[PDB]
Amino acid sequence: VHWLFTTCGASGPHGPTQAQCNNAYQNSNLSVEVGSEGPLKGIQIWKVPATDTYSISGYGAAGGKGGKNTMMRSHGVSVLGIFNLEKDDMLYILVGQQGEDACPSTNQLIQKVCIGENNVIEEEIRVNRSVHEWAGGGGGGGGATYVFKMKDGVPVPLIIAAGGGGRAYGAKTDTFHPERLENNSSVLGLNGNSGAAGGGGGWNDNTSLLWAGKSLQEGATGGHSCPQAMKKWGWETRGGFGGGGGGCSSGGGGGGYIGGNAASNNDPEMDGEDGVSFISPLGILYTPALKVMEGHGEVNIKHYLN
Repeated sequence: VHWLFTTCGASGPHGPTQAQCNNAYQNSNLSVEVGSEGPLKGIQIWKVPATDTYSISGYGAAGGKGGKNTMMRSHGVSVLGIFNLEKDDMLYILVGQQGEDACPSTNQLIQKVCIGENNVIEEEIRVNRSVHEWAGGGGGGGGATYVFKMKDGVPVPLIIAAGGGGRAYGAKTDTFHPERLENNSSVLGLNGNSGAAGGGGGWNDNTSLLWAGKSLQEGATGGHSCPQAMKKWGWETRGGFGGGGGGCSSGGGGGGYIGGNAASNNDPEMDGEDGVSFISPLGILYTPALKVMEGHGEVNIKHYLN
């Protein structure tokens, strides 16, 4: 007996509708309520059937790829906890969505960049030393996966499994930074830093920049693409639902409890950072967090024996 929560077929910066999850879950014994407006839009609400110890395995989404798809993407993080839950408790489950890949594109000039038939960016890096005009090509951050409850009206996080940062346009490494896992509620769950690309959204912040991933309590919408990339040629690479940041040349930050930082400038080699994961101090971590998801996130819940 288990319950498997998916994106219900949704992708991109916005989460699924009620009808998408109803369709996705028609063959299983899983019923959820999905809000249609406000900060809870796209978050799946599930009723705990019995008082028991449960395992809640959360899996964040991967970040997007950069200016070539011949690079590894930053995989989303797994966080596996056990929790005491009471019958009829309501769990709020946001399944993170993959950060958008920069390529391929519908635009003629951006596709030529994608297959290496347009060297404007390389030329700008050569003649000039930075990318100020031909911005774009970095991937969006992946959304984190959030599992939380309500306590006297205030949201309380249980599991947050971080999203991967987007790859920069010019990324050429297959290595990543270690997983950060927080478990102290006193540590503020803030957005990551935004620069040209968007920082990842955290758990609870105030987001003003269109390209920044929104924090969970703001509704966790993935960030828009960076303004210069839109202004120059419409290169739209967005973050995934769950707080992913938009991509510029640099990659967007992954969502999390604390969002991943994007580079302060538009460095075409600077990946977005992965977000920071979280486990409630009242849960128990079953095994170390690992980066494992190449696409969208997911949540698996079951009765926990032992």
